[PDB]
Amino acid sequence: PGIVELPSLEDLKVQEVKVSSSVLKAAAHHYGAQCDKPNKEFMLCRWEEKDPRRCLEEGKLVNQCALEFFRQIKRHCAEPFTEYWTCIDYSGLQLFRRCRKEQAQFDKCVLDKLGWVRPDLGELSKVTKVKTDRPLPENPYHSRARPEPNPEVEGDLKPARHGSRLFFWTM
Amino acid sequence: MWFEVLPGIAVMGVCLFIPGMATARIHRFSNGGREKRVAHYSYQWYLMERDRRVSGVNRYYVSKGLENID
Ligand SMILES: CCCCCCCCCCCCCCCCCC(=O)OC[C@H](COP(=O)([O-])OC[C@H](O)COP(=O)([O-])OC[C@H](COC(=O)CCCCCCCCCCCCCCCCC)OC(=O)CCCCCCCCCCCCCCCCC)OC(=O)CCCCCCCCCCCCCCCCC
Repeated sequence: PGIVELPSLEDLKVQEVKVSSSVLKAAAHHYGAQCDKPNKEFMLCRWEEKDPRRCLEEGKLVNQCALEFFRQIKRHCAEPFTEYWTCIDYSGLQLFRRCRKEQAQFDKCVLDKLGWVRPDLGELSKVTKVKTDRPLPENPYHSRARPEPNPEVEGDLKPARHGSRLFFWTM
Repeated sequence: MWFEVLPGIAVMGVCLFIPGMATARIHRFSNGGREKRVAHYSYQWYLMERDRRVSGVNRYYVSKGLENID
């Protein structure tokens, strides 16, 4: 068959979000609130293209919008967030329920200094509508022409010509 | 009298305290003063492998916060 078409190594270079998983999980609800739009454009492009190579640029927007999410935490509320992801980082299963006072301090400092509302129980699992200008992929499976089906039956059913025609049976 | 079983019960209780205390201190020593990361599900393992990749020292427990980004 054909050559697989991969992007080059310079096409994949982007400033990564070089933080740990507890830093991400501690900031997760405000990330799902504030970084909604490029993330949903990316995941819509990701389920519609069904090909990561056609989803790189939108993905870079994700990696553009996450970092600006953290710098805006780093410029204003670096220390309550630092205590909060440290307390999240202690636990094995990384429980939100073991760290409610640092969560309250972080949410209070964020709501005062930046004006972000933490999403409630039920909001981040909603299915939202996304306004994009990219075209809908007309063939995301790279399929081809389906074969022509067999012709159907039509016409009124006439009786059998001279019956069964089985050797001598005249009916 | 009856309280002479208490030395044997006490030594047995110490010998049962040793494994749990031991594995708790070993989990805190091998993981930078914290609990051992529990990965029952493949998402938890993916986050743990991501931590190992982003730590730079090939250890998942070395955490990098906002000081790693600009
Ligand atoms: C106002 C509204 C109302 C009006 C009503 C008007 C009518 C009133 C009466 C209505 C009731 C029906 C009466 C009979 C209608 C005519 C049927 C007929 O004769 O077909 C001729 C039929 C074909 O002849 P034809 O010259 O081509 O056409 C004449 C008709 O127009 C043939 O016409 P067809 O083209 O339409 O026929 C269709 C086709 C035409 O036939 C074919 O396409 C040829 C192939 C037929 C089958 C061949 C199989 C061969 C291998 C097995 C042989 C088995 C052993 C032979 C018999 C041993 C004895 C048990 O027949 C079949 O497919 C049916 C199979 C044969 C059964 C015939 C009816 C029997 C009814 C009474 C049963 C009594 C026992 C009969 C013998 C048992 C074995 C059949 O002849 C044969 O197949 C040879 C056997 C003789 C037929 C049966 C005789 C019936 C009278 C028997 C009285 C005596 C009984 C004694 C006691 C029992 C025996 C121990």
